[PDB]
Amino acid sequence: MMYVKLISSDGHEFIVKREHALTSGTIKAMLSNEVNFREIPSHVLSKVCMYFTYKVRYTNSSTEIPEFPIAPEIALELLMAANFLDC
Amino acid sequence: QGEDITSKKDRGVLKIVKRVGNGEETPMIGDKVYVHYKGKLSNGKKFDSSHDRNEPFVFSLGKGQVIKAWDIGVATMKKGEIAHLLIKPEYAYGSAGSLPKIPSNATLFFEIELLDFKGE
Amino acid sequence: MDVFLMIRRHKTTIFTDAKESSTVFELKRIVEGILKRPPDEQRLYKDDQLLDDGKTLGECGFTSQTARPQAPATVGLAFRADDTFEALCIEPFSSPPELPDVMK
Amino acid sequence: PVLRSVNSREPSQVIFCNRSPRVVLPVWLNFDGEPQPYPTLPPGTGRRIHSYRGHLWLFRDAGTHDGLLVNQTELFVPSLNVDGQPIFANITLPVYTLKERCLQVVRSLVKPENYRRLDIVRSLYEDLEDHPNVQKDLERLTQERIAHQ
Repeated sequence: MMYVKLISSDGHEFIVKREHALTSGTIKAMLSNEVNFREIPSHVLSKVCMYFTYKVRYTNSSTEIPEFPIAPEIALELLMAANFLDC
Repeated sequence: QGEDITSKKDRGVLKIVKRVGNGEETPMIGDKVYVHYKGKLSNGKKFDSSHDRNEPFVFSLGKGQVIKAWDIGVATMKKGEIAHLLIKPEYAYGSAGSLPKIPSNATLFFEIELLDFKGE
Repeated sequence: MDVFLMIRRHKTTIFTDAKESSTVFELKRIVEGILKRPPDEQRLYKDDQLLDDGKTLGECGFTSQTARPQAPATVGLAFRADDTFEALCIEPFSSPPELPDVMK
Repeated sequence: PVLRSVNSREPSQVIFCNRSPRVVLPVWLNFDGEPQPYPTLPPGTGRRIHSYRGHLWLFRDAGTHDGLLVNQTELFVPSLNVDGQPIFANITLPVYTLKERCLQVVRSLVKPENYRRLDIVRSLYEDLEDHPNVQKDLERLTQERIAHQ
């Protein structure tokens, strides 16, 4: 793993395995080390990072997968971000 | 000492009544039939039983949803009747048989109790 | 028995995995390679509790059942400066908006 | 109708194993390829069921009709094995995309007459309303078989 940095609007820095971030098409294109999302806040961008962790882990799993949980208060903004991030 | 009830009269399905039923009616093609049944191989010890499953056995008569023997036999039963059937391979699993529990060319024996039959 | 972590200091948050059998030291090394500070300049925490370099994440109370990829467990980090270590300080995430009416 | 059960009359013992967190609806395509619902399976549940060679199934969320997998694929069709061993049907969630997952949750939280009252780009209203659909799936699968010469 080499790493990348994703800064939320509120200014939290998220450092994640580059391989994980490539889960996002939008980021994949944007890397043509650090990325700023001026319109995504940390309670959302934190949750996006978790999804990369989930996806990269549980692809290839062949027996059982757990649910990726989303809290009501974040669903709608998470939707917007997923759609922006293409993942 | 039992009755052949095949068309070809090849003794391929012999029948004996054990408990006489009530009413004159019998189940017709497409009726939804309710039974209890013990069932075992001829040359064999272990049986299969609906009593074990704790639920009656339900199927549509005459619609090829059970072995040819049952479509024939059950259709002769009055409500509450209990009968023994003895079945030749041709009128059940044939040469192929059905692993795991039915050998090739297996001769079957059943006890059946017609509980009820209703219209589609 | 993999465990999935957020290692958090100030406004910084590292996503990483490790084994329950791996040690706090091993984890500080991962930190060292990212934020370019040596292990002797770091202190790791589970809530408000300092973690000895030679205990395992296992022994520190982290379990896979409680540190899942979709809901990673948090490890608090603090750095030394000059002669003295800063206190543990994790800047909280934003607070979500009010649930829209049609979602209540 | 390309996707349908064959009337093999060859019994086949299957184990339905629900290793998803959802309540699962097993769906039997009949001899005309028309889907039939079967009793549902609680999460974690396993059951030996009676079926037949060449009988097509798929499995869904009993509530939302979200699609599930079985043996890491969309359709299950029992083949006879020699000596009569049972056939295992291992049912799991797919790794949904985040977007699809978010759509799943908003749908469970918002009544469908109220998608229009959400403050979102129009494309997402569409996406919300494009509910998972057996008939669309069956059509998609029909074309995959066909295109595999």
